[PDB]
Amino acid sequence: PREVLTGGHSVSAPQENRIYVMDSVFMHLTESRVHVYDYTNGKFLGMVPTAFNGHVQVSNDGKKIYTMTTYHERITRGKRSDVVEVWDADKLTFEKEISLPPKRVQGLNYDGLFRQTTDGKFIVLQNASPATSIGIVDVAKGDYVEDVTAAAGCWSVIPQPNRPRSFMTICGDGGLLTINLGEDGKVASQSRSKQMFSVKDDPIFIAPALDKDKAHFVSYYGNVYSADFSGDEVKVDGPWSLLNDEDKAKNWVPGGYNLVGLHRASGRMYVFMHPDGKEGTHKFPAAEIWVMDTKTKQRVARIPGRDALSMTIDQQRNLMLTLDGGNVNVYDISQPEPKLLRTIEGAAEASLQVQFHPV
Amino acid sequence: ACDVSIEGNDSMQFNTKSIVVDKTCKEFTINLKHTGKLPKAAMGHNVVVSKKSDESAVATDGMKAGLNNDYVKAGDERVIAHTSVIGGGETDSVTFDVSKLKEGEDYAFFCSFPGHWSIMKGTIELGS
Amino acid sequence: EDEVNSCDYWRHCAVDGFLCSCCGGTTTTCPPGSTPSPISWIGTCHNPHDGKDYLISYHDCCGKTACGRCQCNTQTRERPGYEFFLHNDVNWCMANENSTFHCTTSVLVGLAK
Ligand SMILES: [Cu+2]
Repeated sequence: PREVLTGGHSVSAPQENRIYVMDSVFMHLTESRVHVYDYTNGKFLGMVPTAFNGHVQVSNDGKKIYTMTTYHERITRGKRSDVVEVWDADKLTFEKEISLPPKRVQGLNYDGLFRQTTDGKFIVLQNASPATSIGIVDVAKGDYVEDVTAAAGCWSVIPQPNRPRSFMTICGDGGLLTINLGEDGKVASQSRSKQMFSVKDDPIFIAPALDKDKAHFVSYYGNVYSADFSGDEVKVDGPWSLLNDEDKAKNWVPGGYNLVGLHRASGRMYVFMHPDGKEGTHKFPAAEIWVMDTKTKQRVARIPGRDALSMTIDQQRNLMLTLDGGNVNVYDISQPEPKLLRTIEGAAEASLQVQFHPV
Repeated sequence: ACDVSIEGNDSMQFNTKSIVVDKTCKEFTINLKHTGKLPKAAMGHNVVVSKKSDESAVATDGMKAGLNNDYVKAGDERVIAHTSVIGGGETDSVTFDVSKLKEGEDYAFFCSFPGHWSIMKGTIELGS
Repeated sequence: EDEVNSCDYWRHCAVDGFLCSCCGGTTTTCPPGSTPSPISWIGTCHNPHDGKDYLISYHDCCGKTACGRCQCNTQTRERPGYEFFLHNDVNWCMANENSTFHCTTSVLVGLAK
């Protein structure tokens, strides 16, 4: 027989063409998975099973795929096993399982719940038991090395691109808590910023529009706040409005999940917006995508939202991907006005997160 | 007499929404019992007495104080009295002189454990 | 009665999941064989019939796979994780013997205040 079925193959397309769509498959959440696609032509390249409500990220060096999920000996009964798994990016094969205490966050795929330090040495994840804390996983040693309980009352992880192993979290007091890790993964020091926003009067979405040394956040009411960490202490400021009087008269407000993005080279910030906003519409699909110049604080463009809910930006290639839950839209954002290149239909059944393979 | 036993469960609830102290009492004693089974690290409870207005502020600083400080800023002048954070199946106690009740103002007891003061809060008062 | 089996029913103003009332249970009882969560996220819903605001506690029923019926995603008064117990983008079954999410209940606590 000339033809013989073989396995052990690598992803057919180069790494720079790949994107990862985290499909929660909410209708059957125990079978969530990551779908790998070629954004240049929309070809399905492969997938990684992630059991119950998996979360995913690609290693900074782009060699491995990190997943986080929960298992039970008998799925709906039996002992619980929360873990981080390491998979080879090219072969999409399981390589290593890292044990986690049974409290990793089980929830929708916001970027800030499963991240890694800038130097790629540690995986930083959110815990909820429901009491909150941040977990630290040493990649090299493949071990959970720290439980940042000082983050109790805070939520999500925001890595500081200008430091090797530091990250911030948003806390219930409306401020930011910064954590600096030692070379071993344990907390070396921490600092608290002054209040940035009013939790009760102007809550912000947790999704940051992250620059090299500062982060921008949008609020339920269309305001923009900032956290500058270029120095020792974090300096907070804001708000300034994304809306003019006409926008307000029509009740335009932000809406989505991973709803904002920052094109660092130009300072342009992208946000999903919808009209007729009111209490309870902060997760509404985008009616439009607004492009803001963070320097001049002016809106420079507004285009059809295609019902998008989440987005992600590729700095080098000047690309923006939007996701409406099942379809992925690819945009060229080299110019102020985004340009739609193509739409990948049926990329997932229920995804709120898509990511580019690091390049 | 001058004794009151309050409870807290795994559902973030107190079995009382208001405590009344008898004027005759010179010093009052409050007893907290965690009737749940979740560890203090996951679902702990405590009782913090403070002027109705200081509640939120106290709870906020208490959150920054951490668990090692029973989620209450050390030496906090806004706190009349507070118990230690207990876990499921645990109990604590606190006794404070009643000779410090701002006449005309309201006092409230709540749990400073991160995010719990939301529901776990009540009204403590003097007299009848 | 199928009014309660609608995502628009006033008590479900902060539900992110499946209505247990369409899964063999009711707004206050878990379907047979699923376990109530001791914890939950809370919402303040306006009752359009009497014009008053009530506090609703959204406990999940756990230990069984997704019911898949009457899926809702309403966000009235819902807030981010930094106001955790007002957040519905997390599995409120997270601390149960078995954290598999089945459906969401809408328990009326009392008048909002
Ligand atoms: Cu408590």
